Amino acid sequence: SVIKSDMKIKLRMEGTVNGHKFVIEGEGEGKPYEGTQTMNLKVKEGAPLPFAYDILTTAFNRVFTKYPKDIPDYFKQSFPEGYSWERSMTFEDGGICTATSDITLEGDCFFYEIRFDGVNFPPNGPVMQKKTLKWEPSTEKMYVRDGVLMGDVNMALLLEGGGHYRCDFKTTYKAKKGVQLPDYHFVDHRIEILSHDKDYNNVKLYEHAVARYSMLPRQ
Amino acid sequence: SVIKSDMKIKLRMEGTVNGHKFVIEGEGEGKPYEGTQTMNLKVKEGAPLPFAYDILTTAFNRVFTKYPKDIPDYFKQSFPEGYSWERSMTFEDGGICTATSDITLEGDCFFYEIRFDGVNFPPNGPVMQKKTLKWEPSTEKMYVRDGVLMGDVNMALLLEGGGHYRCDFKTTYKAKKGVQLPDYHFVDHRIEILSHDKDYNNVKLYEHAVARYSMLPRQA
Amino acid sequence: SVIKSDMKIKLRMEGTVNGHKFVIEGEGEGKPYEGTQTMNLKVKEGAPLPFAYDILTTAFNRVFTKYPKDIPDYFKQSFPEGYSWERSMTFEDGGICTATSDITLEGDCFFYEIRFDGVNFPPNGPVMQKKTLKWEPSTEKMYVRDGVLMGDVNMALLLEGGGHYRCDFKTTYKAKKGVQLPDYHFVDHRIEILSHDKDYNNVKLYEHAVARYSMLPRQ
Amino acid sequence: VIKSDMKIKLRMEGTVNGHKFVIEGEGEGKPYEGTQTMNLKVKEGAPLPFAYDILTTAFNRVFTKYPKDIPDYFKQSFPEGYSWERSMTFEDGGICTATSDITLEGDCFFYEIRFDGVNFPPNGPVMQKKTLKWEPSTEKMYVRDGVLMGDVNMALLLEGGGHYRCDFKTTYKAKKGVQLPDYHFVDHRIEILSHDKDYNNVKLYEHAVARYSMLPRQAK
Repeated sequence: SVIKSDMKIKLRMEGTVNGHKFVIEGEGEGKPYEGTQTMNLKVKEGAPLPFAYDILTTAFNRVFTKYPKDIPDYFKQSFPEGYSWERSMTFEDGGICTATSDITLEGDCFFYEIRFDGVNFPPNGPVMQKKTLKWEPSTEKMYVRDGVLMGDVNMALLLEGGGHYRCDFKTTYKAKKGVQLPDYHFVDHRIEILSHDKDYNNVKLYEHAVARYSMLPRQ
Repeated sequence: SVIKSDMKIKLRMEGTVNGHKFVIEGEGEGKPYEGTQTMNLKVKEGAPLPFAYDILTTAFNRVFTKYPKDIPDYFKQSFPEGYSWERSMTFEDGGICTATSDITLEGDCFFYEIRFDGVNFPPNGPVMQKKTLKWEPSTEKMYVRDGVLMGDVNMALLLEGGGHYRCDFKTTYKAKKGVQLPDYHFVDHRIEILSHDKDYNNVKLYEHAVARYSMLPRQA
Repeated sequence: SVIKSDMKIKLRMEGTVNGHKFVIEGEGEGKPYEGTQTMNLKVKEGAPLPFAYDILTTAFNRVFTKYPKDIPDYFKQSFPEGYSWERSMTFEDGGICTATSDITLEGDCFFYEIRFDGVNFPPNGPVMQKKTLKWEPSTEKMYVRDGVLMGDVNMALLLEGGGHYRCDFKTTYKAKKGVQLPDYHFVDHRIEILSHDKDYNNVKLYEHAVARYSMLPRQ
Repeated sequence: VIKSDMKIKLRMEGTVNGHKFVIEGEGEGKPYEGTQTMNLKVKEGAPLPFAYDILTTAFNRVFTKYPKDIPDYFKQSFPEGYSWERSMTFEDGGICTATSDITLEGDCFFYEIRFDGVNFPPNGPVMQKKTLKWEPSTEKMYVRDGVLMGDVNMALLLEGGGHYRCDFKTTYKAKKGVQLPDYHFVDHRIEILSHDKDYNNVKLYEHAVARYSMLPRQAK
């Protein structure tokens, strides 16, 4: 397989949030079969970012998901040709983001080319006022729709003070070659900022993801 | 506790779907601490129902959820006084349902007083054409909001001929007395029609639900 | 026709908002061809209502719409058999209402059988805190879908101390007999409470509605 | 600085279902009559694989006839100008975001536009180019958090008949203090006047007029 136990990552994101332009570059590595990955991210343009960094972090690759043998792995099967994804993020206060990513593989290194755009965030809301602490862990529901893979996930940002701020993700994952399609299943996630400097010009980011069916038996 | 290991259930649902009125009564039982329950449901008015029975089934009580000791159990704590819930169901093709339930307890038996209303289902869609097979198992996200408990769940009906039909649930669960509130957590579900007669006048329904935190370890 | 220049109205609404049960009865009259109507409403059960009365008022009949001769009038054509409607009301803070009505005619009097249910209104929001002043006038977009008539309208409640609270309506209108279907068009509305008592146990309600095409010429 | 006749240039860069493109435009209009025309040319990404109509409302509320009794947020904002941000939520799950920065030099506006569309179904009307036009519309304008919001229920007329719905939410952001209007309406009619194969060249027109409801107030 072209997907090895250890792989490197490189990425570039260009984007806008409430009209503010930025560029972030990243480098990292992970373990595709263990479903883990870590990245170091640097703001190259647009510093200091005027919005909560957490809204970007899920845009920074389901290759890094532990898949059981009894669920076809849409993402690992897509290589060497790779895949792209498209996502909407609908926040409960009217903010909306779109993001797209093209994921290629060269040697032992994945390359992500990412575009991110966020509009209509209230100026005194938790995103523009940087009141978020983290995303909660989540469970994404994966299902085939019109020959490609969809994932929907109810996400929540934990806020300063302990409340939550909700966002609904819908992502379409699109292999560049025919791959064996999976039945309805779940991907559990936990994404975490491990460290950052004052204005998030430098961030270390981690994610762990594991695919499964329901653990509750039938009938 | 007032919540025993084995409990009975009765219910009455009155509702409408695309203007069609119906009444369903139920009797069943469950195991609150195992998170399991079974119900037998009878259509009393509105037969034969002209829509997919599956849309009703999640309206037919989070008391029946296995809660680990390290997550406060909002539902069991609420008794004897009990609790109510309110729910919206937003389907991907424009259909919307509202449902409400008042859950009371007398001796070993719960009563659910349920109202269900669905509007704007496309006439050739899978609900009005009875093309649903089941709900998939799910994971509901539970969190406190304005002093009460909210659950959001991405639901999916498996369709005849394959494919899924999506619905987003938002539920507010409202205890009738002060209880210890939980942190953010998950409830995994699997709801199943075990058996039915041809027009779904008689249905046997089962649900299993278990609460948890994420099993993925924290690295930060 | 059976629809005269002056008609009477009687109604009963049964409903729940945030679990609170109520019944309201109404009697009024209107001028179908002018598109105007007035009703007196009385809370019979559930007084004093603990939520903004404004959320109910649009559930208290498009027969009362002035239709120009060059737009088929879906509603007037449906009588004497009549029509039913179904509506969702999606508020910007998560509140959702469903409403249904069956509209019949006996002699000179319409009868409306209404069901109304509202869920998930935030306890400190403008509906549960009774901070609404009125609905703004509106323009509903009418179009055929699956052989019946659909209406979508962006609605807004003007609030105390300023600002607006948004709600999106989707209504399906279903004639009990076949009628000539209209092309895409608009219904302009203005709904107003003319008077009320302290707790809104008694309310006098008015609406004016007029159908049109766009007034802007093609090129 | 806003004259009876003004010119326009623009550049849009964007993506729809992952497909990148660039379009440039030049046109002119009459700010006080609320009319404008532009000629648009695809510079990158030809042939566009999606319905051109989804782009056309991104290609300036300066071109709106405002009556004297409604403050004109857009014309007041110059010379400094304004930006806007928009979401377009289609009924089949497609979502677009768009942003534009509008500047003025001499007699000529420049629009710098970004447009991104995601999650359009592959056999839907957008990816299958099944749209004929947008219907005329009425946008609801209201102040929110010191800037002007507009919400509009939009509909694409389809080949064969029927409509495909999209809801727009736009935030209009002046770069200086301006007199804020009360709640009001902007009526629109946007039309492609001509185009060549694959819409490499398009002539686009819009007419827009602001108003209050002319249904008279009855309440004291």
